[PDB]
Amino acid sequence: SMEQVAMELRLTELTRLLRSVLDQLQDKDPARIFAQPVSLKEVPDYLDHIKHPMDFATMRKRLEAQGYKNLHEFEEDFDLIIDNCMKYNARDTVFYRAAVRLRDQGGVVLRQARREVDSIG
Ligand code: NA
Repeated sequence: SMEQVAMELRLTELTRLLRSVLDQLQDKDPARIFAQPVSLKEVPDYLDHIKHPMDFATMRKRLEAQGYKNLHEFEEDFDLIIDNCMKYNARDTVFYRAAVRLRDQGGVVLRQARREVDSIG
């Protein structure tokens, strides 16, 4: 059908919008603390602490696989990155501090992406 193509044209555009958004969020992590999943060889107990690990490369794989049906699902993943870090790491650590900053700085980016997704449909 033509209605399944028109969907795929939009999903593809949403994928294209969210790609831009992803790039901007990750620019707020110049230390690349959140770039890759937490190493299970280096932090073997990690899964005892964090049940849903998330990172930017894992969001990217999903994104290029058009796995985000909407902004909300994308935001959920971004929030996991931050919330996982803020649980696993104590307050006086470079990691916890890096998440606070990414949260604060990503907020502005997500604010505008909400309005753009509503605006463009
Ligand atoms: Na903690």
